[PDB]
Amino acid sequence: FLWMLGQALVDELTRWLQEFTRHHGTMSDVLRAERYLLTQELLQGGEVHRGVLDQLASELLLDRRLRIPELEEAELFAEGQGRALRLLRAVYQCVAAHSELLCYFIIIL
Amino acid sequence: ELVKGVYAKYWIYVCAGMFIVVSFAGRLVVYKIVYMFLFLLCLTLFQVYYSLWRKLLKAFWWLVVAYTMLVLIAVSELFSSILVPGFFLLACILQLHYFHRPFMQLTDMELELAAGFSDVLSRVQVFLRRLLELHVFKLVALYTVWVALKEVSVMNLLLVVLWAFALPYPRFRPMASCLSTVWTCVIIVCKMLYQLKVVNPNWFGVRKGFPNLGYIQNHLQVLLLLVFEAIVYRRQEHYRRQHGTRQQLDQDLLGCLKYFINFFFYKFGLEICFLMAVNVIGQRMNFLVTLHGCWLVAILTRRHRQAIARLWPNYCLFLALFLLYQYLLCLGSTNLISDFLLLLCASQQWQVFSAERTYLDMLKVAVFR
Amino acid sequence: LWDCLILYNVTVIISKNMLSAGIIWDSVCFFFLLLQRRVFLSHYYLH
Repeated sequence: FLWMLGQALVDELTRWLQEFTRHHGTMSDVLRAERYLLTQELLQGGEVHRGVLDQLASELLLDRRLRIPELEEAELFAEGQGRALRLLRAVYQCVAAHSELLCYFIIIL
Repeated sequence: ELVKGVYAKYWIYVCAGMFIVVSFAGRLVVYKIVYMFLFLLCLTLFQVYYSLWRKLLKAFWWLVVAYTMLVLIAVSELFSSILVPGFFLLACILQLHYFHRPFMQLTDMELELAAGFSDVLSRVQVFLRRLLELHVFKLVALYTVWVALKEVSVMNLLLVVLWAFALPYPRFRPMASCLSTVWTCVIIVCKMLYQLKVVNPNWFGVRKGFPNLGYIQNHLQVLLLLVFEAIVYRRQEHYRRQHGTRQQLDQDLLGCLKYFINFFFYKFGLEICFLMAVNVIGQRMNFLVTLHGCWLVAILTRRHRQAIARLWPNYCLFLALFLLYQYLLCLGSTNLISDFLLLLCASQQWQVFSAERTYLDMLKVAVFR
Repeated sequence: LWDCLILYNVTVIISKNMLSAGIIWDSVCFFFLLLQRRVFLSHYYLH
């Protein structure tokens, strides 16, 4: 069906976009996985710095931690909606990686 | 047969319709009051007891006797009179004969899945109807429309001396409503005899009740609205007589929704009032709204919500007095409705400020980053 | 800084009241400014 074809192509697109953002994605796993979070709810943060930078050369391994406070906490809903939402997630990652190129495009446009 | 008891209870509204045909017929003055508006004042009687809702039977008993007397004395035209009020006296005398109780001495205070959802929804709405959401806001909205934006001058007693002081101080919010019923009943009584009898043109912004239908056509609408609110109130008053705060928040989307549906004005009310003042400013742009705007600056330069809370009784006072002045300026408008909205909102925030206060992570990502 | 931006917005609306263009957009701004000023929490925004 036409619908089914589009679904497959969306997933193909996610893959292609992930291939483009690959390097930046891994640079955001050795840094931003232990950086940006915004999921902690309730009141304030008890162990302030231990709850972020010390949590869970280009591709690092088991230097810091494993996955103690759920590495896949982020990957839960992320992979939960592998269709639609993830297409836009991949789009953002691409433009975050290639923001220099985005600027250039806008100025000539 | 549930309908047997339903129709034994159905006599008040049945009479109302017959008093509507008694209205605009027979005596333009007397008939209307005696039948329709004295039954509407008997409604007020049981409401003003605040304990005898639909239990007052003494006066409601003699309402029938008064109507029988009228028919016995008097009611094409001999025949008209007869037929017409017998038609309502028939129903009235029937209550006196039997089943006066279901409506007056019984309702007292002392299918499948889809249908299941339907009845739940009925009751949630009515819960909001028995909440301040309906008990007050909707009533005063229609009041302002049918007083300020409608017949001005002498309807100030039905608004700027009532709701302009009842909104800030909710102690007399229900008393105000009962008095309102009484006063508009009085207003229709007065306009019944129009004003064209030997006009020799004391001064209170005399607009004069020249039309018949159109002129009687709005005060009765708010009279009925009071009645409707009272009905839904006393319904759930006897449904209660007989018959998540920050925890649901972090659950999910349903939790967030629930929290705010129940606690919007609880927290947002202050920011609301600030924006309602801007609304008034924009839908006016006169010199009168410089006063509203000056007060806005004052309460916005108070920053900390605790300091705004001690400036709140004076803000609410200003708003109330301003509504009164605005009328006395229009008598002795849409701008009046805007100042009413601001008053209503800020009054509710005065009743919260020093009272009640004393996948969803992606959504939180948006607002909170 | 946010409160000073709020005051700027207020003064724009209040000076437009004393006219002698519209406050519609300035009221949208007021809403958003008030929203953000509020969301500067010591809890969720502290995160």
